[PDB]
Amino acid sequence: TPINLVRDLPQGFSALEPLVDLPIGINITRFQTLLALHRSYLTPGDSSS
Amino acid sequence: NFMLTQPHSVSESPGKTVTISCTGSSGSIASNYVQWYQQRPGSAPTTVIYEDNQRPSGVPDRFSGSIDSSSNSASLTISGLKTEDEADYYCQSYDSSNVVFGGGTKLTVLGQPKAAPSVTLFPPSSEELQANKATLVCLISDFYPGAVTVAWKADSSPVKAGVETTTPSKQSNNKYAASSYLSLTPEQWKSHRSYSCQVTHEGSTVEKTVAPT
Amino acid sequence: VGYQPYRVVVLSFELLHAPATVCGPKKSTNLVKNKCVNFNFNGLTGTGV
Ligand SMILES: *[C@@H]1O[C@H](CO)[C@@H](O)[C@H](O)[C@H]1NC(C)=O
Repeated sequence: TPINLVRDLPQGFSALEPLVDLPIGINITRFQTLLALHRSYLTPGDSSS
Repeated sequence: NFMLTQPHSVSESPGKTVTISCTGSSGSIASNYVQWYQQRPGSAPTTVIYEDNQRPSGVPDRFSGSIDSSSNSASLTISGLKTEDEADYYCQSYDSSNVVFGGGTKLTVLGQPKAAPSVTLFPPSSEELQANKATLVCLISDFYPGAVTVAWKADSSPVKAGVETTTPSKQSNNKYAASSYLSLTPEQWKSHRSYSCQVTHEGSTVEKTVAPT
Repeated sequence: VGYQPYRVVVLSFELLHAPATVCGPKKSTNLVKNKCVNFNFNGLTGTGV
């Protein structure tokens, strides 16, 4: 959904349609998301600080 | 219509035990005497066991035979194999008025050094030319492995018509040797300026050339 | 022939309390309309036009 905002999400309505249904049939109890960082010429290039 | 069924190929490491079977088709295996002959290659067969349990005087004790009449099969058991046992074993059932020999069982247990393909060439002789024939003989010898490809050349064009080559063979030098023959007409031999034989062996190519002189 | 390297594989099937995931398809005949017929579109035994 396109929007022009940075904070305090609008009160408009938008439903969610499926993309894929996976019949796996296993346990699940924890989850964690992945993020990507950039290594430009400003940073030394080490993932420490 | 009684035929004896024997496995074609049996291999076993020396010092172990192996069972050689012989199955009868129609008649029961216990009806008639089953005999095994141990024949060396290029030699006359020799009896190794008879009467299904009786050993000839001279053979060792390992050659033991057994009869399983329920399965219509004759079993020959060998224990402690070694080098000279590499022979052909035929189970024999004369039955009555007709020897039915078995198919046969061989043995397979396991230093050839690498070498350079020495190549020699000869042109057709004048006596052959007077007898309206011409043959170029290419010889490959003292090499290993025995997998060489020959390709006759007429100056620059390859020649395949009339090309006859021999499979590599064993010699006393522990290497291999082969041959190649190119049958030609007398006018074709003198038509081209030169004839050459190219031999490919392990990537390296050794080429000799001859000319009509 | 009795001592050569043979490539042997086993294909096994599983039966659990899960819907079918990998299974064969079904053929397709013609289609009729505007007459009282019975149809089975995976969720109902409906009779009608
Ligand atoms: C799934 O998780 C539940 C609790 O989280 C546990 O009791 C159950 O044994 C688990 N089953 C399997 C198949 O892992």
